[PDB]
Amino acid sequence: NLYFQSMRILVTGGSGLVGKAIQKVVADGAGLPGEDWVFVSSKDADLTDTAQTRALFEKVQPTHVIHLAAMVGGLFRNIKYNLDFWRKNVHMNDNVLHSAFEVGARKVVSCLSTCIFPDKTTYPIDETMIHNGPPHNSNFGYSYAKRMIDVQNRAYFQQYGCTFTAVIPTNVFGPHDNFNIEDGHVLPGLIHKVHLAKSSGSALTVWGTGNPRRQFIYSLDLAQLFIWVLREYNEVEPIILSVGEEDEVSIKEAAEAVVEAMDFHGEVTFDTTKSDGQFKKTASNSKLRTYLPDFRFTPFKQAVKETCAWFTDNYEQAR
Amino acid sequence: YFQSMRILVTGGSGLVGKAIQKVVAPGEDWVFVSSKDADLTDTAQTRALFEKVQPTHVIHLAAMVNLDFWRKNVHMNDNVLHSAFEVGARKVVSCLSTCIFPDKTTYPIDETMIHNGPPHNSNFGYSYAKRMIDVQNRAYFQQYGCTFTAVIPTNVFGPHDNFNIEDGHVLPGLIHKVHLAKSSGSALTVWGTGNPRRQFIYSLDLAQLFIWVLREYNEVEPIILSVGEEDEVSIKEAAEAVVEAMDFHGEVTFDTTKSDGQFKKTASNSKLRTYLPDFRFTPFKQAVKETCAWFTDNYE
Ligand SMILES: NC(=O)c1ccc[n+]([C@@H]2O[C@H](COP(=O)([O-])OP(=O)(O)OC[C@H]3O[C@@H](n4cnc5c(N)ncnc54)[C@H](OP(=O)(O)O)[C@@H]3O)[C@@H](O)[C@H]2O)c1
Ligand SMILES: NC(=O)c1ccc[n+]([C@@H]2O[C@H](COP(=O)([O-])OP(=O)(O)OC[C@H]3O[C@@H](n4cnc5c(N)ncnc54)[C@H](OP(=O)(O)O)[C@@H]3O)[C@@H](O)[C@H]2O)c1
Ligand SMILES: Nc1nc2c(ncn2[C@@H]2O[C@H](COP(=O)(O)OP(=O)(O)O)[C@@H](O)[C@H]2O)c(=O)[nH]1
Ligand SMILES: Nc1nc2c(ncn2[C@@H]2O[C@H](COP(=O)(O)OP(=O)(O)O)[C@@H](O)[C@H]2O)c(=O)[nH]1
Repeated sequence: NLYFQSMRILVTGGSGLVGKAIQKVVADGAGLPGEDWVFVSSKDADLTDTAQTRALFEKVQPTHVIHLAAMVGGLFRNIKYNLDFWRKNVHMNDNVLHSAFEVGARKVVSCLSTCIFPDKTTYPIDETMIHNGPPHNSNFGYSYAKRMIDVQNRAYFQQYGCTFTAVIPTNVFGPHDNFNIEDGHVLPGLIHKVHLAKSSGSALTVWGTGNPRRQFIYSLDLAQLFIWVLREYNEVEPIILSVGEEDEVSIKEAAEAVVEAMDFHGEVTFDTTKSDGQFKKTASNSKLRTYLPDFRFTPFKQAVKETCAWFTDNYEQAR
Repeated sequence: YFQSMRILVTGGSGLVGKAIQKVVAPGEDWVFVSSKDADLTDTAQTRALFEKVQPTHVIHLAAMVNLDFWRKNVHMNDNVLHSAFEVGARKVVSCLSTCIFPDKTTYPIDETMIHNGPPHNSNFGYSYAKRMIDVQNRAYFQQYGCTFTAVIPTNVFGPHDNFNIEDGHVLPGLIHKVHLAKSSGSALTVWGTGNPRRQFIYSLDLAQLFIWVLREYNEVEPIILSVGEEDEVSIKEAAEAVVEAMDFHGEVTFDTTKSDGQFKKTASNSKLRTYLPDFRFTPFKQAVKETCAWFTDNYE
């Protein structure tokens, strides 16, 4: 008898929007034979605590790690607490990457954000420009915390030859998202706002001007890409997992898709008192398209309708 | 009639540490700690030192000088800045470096360019660890209105330096190398070509500036504590000052096999000169002679 060792994939923050997305895709036929997929949350172990993190990694001895856990929040949450967003995430990313390493994990794929890119820059922004200037002053604590993941990934590789990498998704949306009207992101935040407005018979209030351009990525698409990165992408440099620069949409265009999907025919107003954040974050998927040129993304408006459908179908259980 | 102060100096057993000790020597208690006092990488040991010595002001000089350099310094700077904050410290002045500046850049490098590109690949772990002090300083201020700042000195030299002929800097290494060469009757061997340019700052001058920053500089953005861009000296010029100070008339050779490192790090003291325009620095050659004098007077 001759027997080959199985792969143990530990997904940190597996209860989240991206976490639950990867769960669905792996079950829907992405998991290969032998592979054991372990999806954990805060209840499992508080990743800010070093002792709790080292215990989870010594118990579940992973060969592969997908680092999705983080102190996440939308523009109106992360701009209020830049010290907490910095400290907690640096603590978390340190604990996860080091515990993975000392438990002998072969690969670690962490999740970055398009807010890591510099404020004053040229467009489209590629993977080389991640450190070419400071990020936007609003959420710099969270931005620099995610930037330092790449610094760690390059540091582990130069000192130990570690295949620790990262991915840069755009604005993620989809089922099992945080639909809080204050803590959530733009798309989940509006999906709740239209739901309440359609129920109460009230008008829709979109925060900011409504002009900032954003690239949106469906959670189930990102999950498909995330699984591929873990199984084939062996570069230390991160990869931008995003839809084309030509497939960019405005906040007003996104708000219109949410109004269309939920069949809302009330008033739509823009609260210009609220911050608009960054006007453009336009990312280049040129590196992604050299690897997967025939990968087809879910159409924005169809994906929005499905996210709106899931939220109506599952509301009592939703966030 | 003067308000009480408790200035905690982390890493007071170093070159800059001992410099601040000398310059300080009204109603302000100066506490100089070492690695023996507390291990600043350990959170429990750091929180204990800050709860015992309850400081109103903190001068963060301690540091470890690629994964280890990054992790240890981030751990240290986190433990010190957080413990200071939760012990209600009014001001924290940390010590950055010129290695934080980007590799591919324009010269002179000002305080705005600290994040305008990646640092040199050689010591990036350390460079990024010191960069994130500024990120923390700005983060504590936006969330709590904390007056946590940092300073960027150039190449520091002076008494109580590390004069190791392998671990030390250019001037301490050249000071020990000339001492041994003058004693043994041997020739002097200077690493690299001898042409790389550096800005040198006397430890006692930096100490004088450090004390002023703590008492008057209330900006979150760091300040470059350096001599003028026109007062930049080459390593051959620096090696000549050491030779002239120790009265060495032997052979001086340059080991080209050894690395010359970064040719220029040219910093701009434009911000410092807007604050202290009449601050006079110790002349390089006089400061070199005094460092050489101290080393001969105190060798054991
Ligand atoms: N959503 C977007 O638009 C977007 C865009 C770009 C990048 N990202 C990246 O997406 C990742 C997070 O996924 P998400 O956006 O779907 O967020 P999410 O729904 O809020 O879920 C985040 C996950 O992190 C876990 N977590 C948070 N704090 C933790 C702690 N102290 N200890 C252990 N686990 C902890 C959560 O567990 P519990 O529920 O148990 O606390 C949860 O499973 C992050 O790496 C973020 O940078 C998101
Ligand atoms: N020297 C230069 O040319 C130069 C140039 C640019 C910037 N700087 C900056 O200046 C700062 C101070 O440098 P320096 O000249 O004073 O160097 P130094 O002589 O090597 O002093 C380092 C100090 O840090 C303390 N320390 C180190 N690790 C510690 C730990 N784990 N726990 C507690 N204390 C610890 C040491 O105490 P122990 O002795 O007890 O171990 C010592 O007092 C550094 O952060 C450096 O980046 C210096
Ligand atoms: N989070 C959130 N953003 C909104 C909302 N309404 C409009 N926006 C706009 O959406 C953007 C913030 O969304 P988010 O996913 O947090 O982030 P960004 O890409 O970091 O700006 C800003 O341009 C806001 O003006 C809302 O209800 N919630
Ligand atoms: N440390 C050290 N540097 C030397 C010596 N001789 C020449 N150098 C050169 O001095 C330059 C600056 O050295 P140093 O003070 O260590 O530091 P830097 O500013 O960190 O590069 C480099 O180009 C070295 O090659 C020596 O004996 N020790």
